[PDB]
Amino acid sequence: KPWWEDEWEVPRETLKLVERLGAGQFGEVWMGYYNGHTKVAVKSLKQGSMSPDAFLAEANLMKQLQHQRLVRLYAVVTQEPIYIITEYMENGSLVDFLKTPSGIKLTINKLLDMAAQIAEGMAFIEERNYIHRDLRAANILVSDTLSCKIADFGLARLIEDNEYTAREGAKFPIKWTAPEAINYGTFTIKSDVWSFGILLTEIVTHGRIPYPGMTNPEVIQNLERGYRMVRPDNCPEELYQLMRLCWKERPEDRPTFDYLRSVLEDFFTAT
Ligand SMILES: COc1cc(Nc2nc(N[C@@H]3CCCC[C@@H]3N)n3nc(-c4cccc(O)c4)nc3c2C(N)=O)cc(OC)c1
Repeated sequence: KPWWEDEWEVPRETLKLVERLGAGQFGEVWMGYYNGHTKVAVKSLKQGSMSPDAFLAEANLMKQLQHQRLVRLYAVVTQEPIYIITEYMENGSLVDFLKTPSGIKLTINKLLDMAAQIAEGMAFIEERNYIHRDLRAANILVSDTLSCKIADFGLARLIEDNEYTAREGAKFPIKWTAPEAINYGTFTIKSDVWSFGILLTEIVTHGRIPYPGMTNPEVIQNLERGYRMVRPDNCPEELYQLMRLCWKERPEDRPTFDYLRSVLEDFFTAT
């Protein structure tokens, strides 16, 4: 649909960039206001750093993935500089939040609460036949009411035939990414389920890097022996055995996200 008919297209005048939250190779992320009053986040594409089509493809995918537990597309500005405008999350990234004075005070109960919110969001993506491919606490955003939403759909894909295969020269964080995806470039909703397992260690350890003390190839060697991540400090055994389910050798043996959600809601109301 063309910009002059696109319901998501907004005039650049409607936007006011106030505070810069982040800067990178491909652009910036700002806190701003839309029409004066509505706090928004504005993702800024650095002219030349990457194709506008590639940049905008994320927005188009978000048009299709609307849910309360997913960070919502607000608008676009499709003339340079290109903007993707989104729902603003006041407490920022989960990995950061968990380290603040407030994050630090969270009881294990509230931790399992958030973990369930994240699983509920992924359960939506699962039913829509999408995958995320970058599921990790840095890509979970937290709201002013200590609410969690999925974000960063740059790598997300619609899955026609069960499986997305990437180029054999493509790279992924080895600690968050399922063996089959690292090894064969084959991604599935069950690959996200594996990432979810890792994300759980990040929650219970308040944002610590997974596999304490291990390099990437040590992590690969161990997994192949049949070992999984060592029990994190202060991790309920129930939660750890749930991470274990997420890390099963065969993708199809890994639980669904709806299952993971129901289980986490039980742990939550038990504590
Ligand atoms: C400084 O960290 C704060 C961030 C935020 N808020 C946000 N930060 C980010 N990116 C950050 C990059 C560097 C630090 C880590 C963050 N992730 N994204 N990024 C998005 C976003 C991601 C992918 C696609 C898209 O369209 C938007 N939305 C957001 C977003 C939001 N929707 O509010 C709020 C704060 O207040 C206390 C502190």
